[PDB]
Amino acid sequence: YLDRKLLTLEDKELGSGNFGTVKKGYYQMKVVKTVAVKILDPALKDELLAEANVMQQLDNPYIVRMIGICEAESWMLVMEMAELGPLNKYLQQNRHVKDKNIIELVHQVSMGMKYLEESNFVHRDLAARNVLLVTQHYAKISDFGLSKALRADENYYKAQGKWPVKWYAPECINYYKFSSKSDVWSFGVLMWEAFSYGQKPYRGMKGSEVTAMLEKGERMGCPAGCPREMYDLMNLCWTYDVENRPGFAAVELRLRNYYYD
Ligand SMILES: Cc1ccc(-c2ncccc2OCc2ccccn2)cc1
Repeated sequence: YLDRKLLTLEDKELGSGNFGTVKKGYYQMKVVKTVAVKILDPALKDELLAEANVMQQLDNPYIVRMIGICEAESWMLVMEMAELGPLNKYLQQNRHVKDKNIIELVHQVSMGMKYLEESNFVHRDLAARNVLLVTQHYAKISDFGLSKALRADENYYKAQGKWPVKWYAPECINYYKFSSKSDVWSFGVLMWEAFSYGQKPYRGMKGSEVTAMLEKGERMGCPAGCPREMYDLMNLCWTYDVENRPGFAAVELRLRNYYYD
């Protein structure tokens, strides 16, 4: 547990939500570290605790690191600061970013997901809004509130909450089954979002209308300026049958090779 005397919080919020607010802060460790703090009904407790318990077990450069928990006037989840914030919003305001720079960022997301897959964790909310930027050339995965550590004997989680259908693979909607392969579908949508400079996927459509579109074999089109090799990867991520769909090892490899070629 973190010491409240060591934590200094800035006045205004970086953002907010149902849970509460996200404030900037500084945690004294001789070297003072800049931090992001999630500040908050036992439902919110269990969700912040479960997110904390997932982040504790993770150690990778492309996944936001947890510093610790601080009980004070409220419950606080103190993390590394991704100063530039949500990838979608960043791109919504910076169209100068080249396609080579976007490939670097999505590849970095695929490396973080390669590690999550090997660690047998499922994210279940992979979207451009949850990829936070440290610098313009350094992204990290965030928001582990819906994430699940898979049991040693199974390859998926069977869900019984939040329901972002537009990032969800068919097996999730039909059978409520979430695996690393489901995250790969979400990653595909995430790439589309990145190459469309933060625009929303399937705009104007209801969840049921997205499901019908996909069940007809229809997919989203190629965003303006998006390379062909990257668009062919999106479609590979959106393989309907979970068996034929690639894992993050094959997805990460595909992004690595094209980036350096
Ligand atoms: C829900 C939410 C997420 C991110 C922000 C945010 N916005 C603008 C600049 C920075 C931001 O947050 C950086 C951050 C947060 C959590 C862990 C690491 N880094 C605000 C609200």
